[PDB]
Amino acid sequence: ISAVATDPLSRLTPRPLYAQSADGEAFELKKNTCVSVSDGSLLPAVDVMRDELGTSYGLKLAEGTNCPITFTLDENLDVTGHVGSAQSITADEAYTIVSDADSVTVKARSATAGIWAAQTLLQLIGPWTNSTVKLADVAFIPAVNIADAPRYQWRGVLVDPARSFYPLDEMKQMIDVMSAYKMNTLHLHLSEDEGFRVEITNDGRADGDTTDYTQLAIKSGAISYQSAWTSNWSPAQDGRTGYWTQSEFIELVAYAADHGIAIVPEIDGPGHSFSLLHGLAELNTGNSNPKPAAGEDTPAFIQSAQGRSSLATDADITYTVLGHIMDQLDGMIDKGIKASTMPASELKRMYFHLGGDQLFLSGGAGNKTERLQEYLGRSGALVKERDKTTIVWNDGLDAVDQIPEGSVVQHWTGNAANNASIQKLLNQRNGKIIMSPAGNTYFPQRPGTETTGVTWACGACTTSNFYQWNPTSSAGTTEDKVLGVEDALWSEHLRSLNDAEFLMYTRMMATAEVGWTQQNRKDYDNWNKRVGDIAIDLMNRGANFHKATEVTSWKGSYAAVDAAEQKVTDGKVLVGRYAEPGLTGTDGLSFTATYTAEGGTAVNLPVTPDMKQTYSQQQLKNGRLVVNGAHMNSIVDVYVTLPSDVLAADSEAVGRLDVSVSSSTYPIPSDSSMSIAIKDGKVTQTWTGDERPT
Ligand SMILES: CC1=[NH+][C@H]2[C@@H](O1)O[C@H](COS(=O)(=O)[O-])[C@@H](O)[C@@H]2O
Ligand code: NA
Ligand code: NA
Repeated sequence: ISAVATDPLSRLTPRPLYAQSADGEAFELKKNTCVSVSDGSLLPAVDVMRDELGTSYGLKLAEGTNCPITFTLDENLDVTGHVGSAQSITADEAYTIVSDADSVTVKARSATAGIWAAQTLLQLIGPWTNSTVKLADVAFIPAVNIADAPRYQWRGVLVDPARSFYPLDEMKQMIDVMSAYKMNTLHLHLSEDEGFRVEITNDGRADGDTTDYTQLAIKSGAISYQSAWTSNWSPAQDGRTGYWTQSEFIELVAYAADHGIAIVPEIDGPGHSFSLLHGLAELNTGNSNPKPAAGEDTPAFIQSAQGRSSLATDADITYTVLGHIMDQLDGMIDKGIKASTMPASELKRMYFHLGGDQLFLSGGAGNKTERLQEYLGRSGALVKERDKTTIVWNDGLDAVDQIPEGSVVQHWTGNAANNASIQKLLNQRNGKIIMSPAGNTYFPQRPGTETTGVTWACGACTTSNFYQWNPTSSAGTTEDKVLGVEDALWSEHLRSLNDAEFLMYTRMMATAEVGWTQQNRKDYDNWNKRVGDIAIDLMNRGANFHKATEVTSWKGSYAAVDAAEQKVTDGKVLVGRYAEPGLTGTDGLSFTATYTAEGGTAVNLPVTPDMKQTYSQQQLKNGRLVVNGAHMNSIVDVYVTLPSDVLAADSEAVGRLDVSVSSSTYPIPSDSSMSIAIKDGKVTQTWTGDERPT
C-alpha cells in the first residue's frame, strides 16, 4: 500500500451544502495564472489565496482580464436548488465553484462569500498550501461542482485577553485559522475583574464629560489574573499584562475584516467590572463595590476584590463612561474597516455585548436584581441609541423586561430549551440566541482524559462533545431565532498562543462545521476522518493542537521541496518535508533516497532528517501546568547529500530524485519523485512532471 492525496472533495471542512466531482482533468495553476474579478470588493478573496500560494507554489495570481480563474459578484446568486425541505441557509454568504481542466468559475453573493470560496479552493489544492517553503509539485484545482452557504449567520470565537493579554501578532494567527474554517465573528472579552485590554482616549467625549479615560488602559492594562490567588494546576506565571493601543486595535479590526471576520466587543457589567473601578477614579461612586480604602481614588487590586465587583448602577457617570467606551470602540471599528478593502455593509456588526453578569451586593441601596435591572435598562438604552442590538449572557435575563426588544442572549449555563427567561426573550420580546453551552463550546474544558484542565462540563469535552449537538434543538427554538454559535477561549490558565491553540484545535474545526454544515449533512465519523489533513495544514501554519486519542485519522504526509530555492551546504540540500503529528524524534522514520542521472543508475544518497521540536503532552511541575509544555513536533526537513562528482560538474546535469519514507507510527509509506537540474554545485530547477518546464 502507498500514501496518496485524499480525494480533494473529501477534505472540505466545513462540509459544504453541495459538492460533486465534475468530468475530466484538474486545472493546473501556473506561476503566471491570473484571476479575473467582476468587482474590486472580490480582490480580498484573491489576496487570501496569494498570501498562501505565493510562498508554497510561487504563484503571482495577478488580477487580469479573461483569466481562467474568475470571481463574479452576484447579489441574486440562488443556491436554493440545493436546499432541501430539511435544510436552512443564510444566503448572504452563498458561493458556487464550477471548475474543469480549463477554468475555475466562482460566483459569490457577497465579498465575504468570495473569501469563503477562496478558503474552499485552498482546501481543494490541499494541506501544504501554508508551506513556509516553495514546494516542487504544481498546484491543482480539481474539476468540481460546489454550491455552498452556511446554516448559521453567526460563527464565532470569544477571546479573553482580559485574564491574560494576547499581542496583536497572536490575534492575527487566531484570525488566520478562524477564517480558514469560515468563522466570521471574533468576540473580544475586553474587560474583566483582572484587566482592561484596549486604549480609551479623551477625544470626542460628550458635552461636559471631564473623565480622564487614558488612566483605564494605563492602570488596568498593568493587572492580570494572579497565580497566587489559585491553589490548583493553574500556571505559576500570572496572566500577561498589556493592552492594544488604538492603532493596534484598528489593525486587529482591519486584519479580521480582510479575512471576513467582524469584531464584536464586550464590556462586561455590572459585575466582572473590577478593571473599570480600578482604572477610572470617576466610576467609584454611588453603590460601586468594593470601595477604595482610606482616602484612595481607586480600589486596590487584591484577592478580596475578586468576584465582589459592582459598577455604580445608580450613578449617571457609569453610563457616561460606558457611552464613551462604546463610541470609542465604534470609531476604532469604523477606522479598521476603512483600513480594510472589505465593505462596511458586511463587516460592521451592529451588536454590542453588555455581558450582564451579576454584581456583588455589599451595601443597602437596592437588591442585586433591581440594580441589574437599572444597569441593563440604562446600558441597553445606550446600545439601542447607537442603532445596535444588545447581547447579554444568561445572567442578563434577570433584566429580560428592561433590555431593548429584539435583544440577544448568549447561552452558556444550563438547558436553554427549558429556560423560562430565554423562551420569554425569544417568544415574547422578539429576541435571538447565540449558543455557547459550556459542554459543547468552552475551550478550557479539558479535551481529553490524559489532559489537565477544567472538568465540570463533561469531565473531558472532546471533539465528539464539540461536534455532536444541534444548536437549534439545544435552544428549543426555530432556526430564525438562532444567530448561531461561539467557542469561548477564557484565559484564567492561558499564558501563550501555543497553550491557547492546544485547547482551540482541533475542537474549533468541529464548531466551524456546527456553524456552517446542514444538520442532515453532519457525520462525526466523516469529520473525524478529515482531521488528519486539518493537522497537516496546522503543522504548516505552525499552529499547536491537541493530539486527541478519539481522532482515528492522524497521518504522515510527504511533500517534495523546490531545492532550486534552497542552499547546498557541504553537499547537503533540502529536498522534502515530512509532516506527522506526534513524532518524539526521527529514529522511527526510515528514508530511502536515490539520485538517477540521465545516463546513470540509482545512487543511494545519505538522508539527514531534521526536526527542530519533538512532540510533548502537557507538563506539570510542582502541581502546576508548565507554559508551552504541550507542543507539536516540527515538520521534518529531509536533506540529501548529493555526490561530490555531481556537484563538481561544470556542465548542467539532470536527474530524478526518488525519496521514500516509512514511519514506525503511521503504516502507509510515502513515495516522492522529482527531476532536478544541477549546475556549478547548485540546484537550478526542480519539476514533478514528465516534461521539464520552460
Ligand atoms: C459567561 C461565563 N462567565 C464565566 C464562565 O462563563 O466560565 C469562564 C471559565 O470557563 S471554564 O473555565 O470553561 O469553566 C469564566 O472565565 C467566565 O468568567
Ligand atoms: Na490548503
Ligand atoms: Na519548478
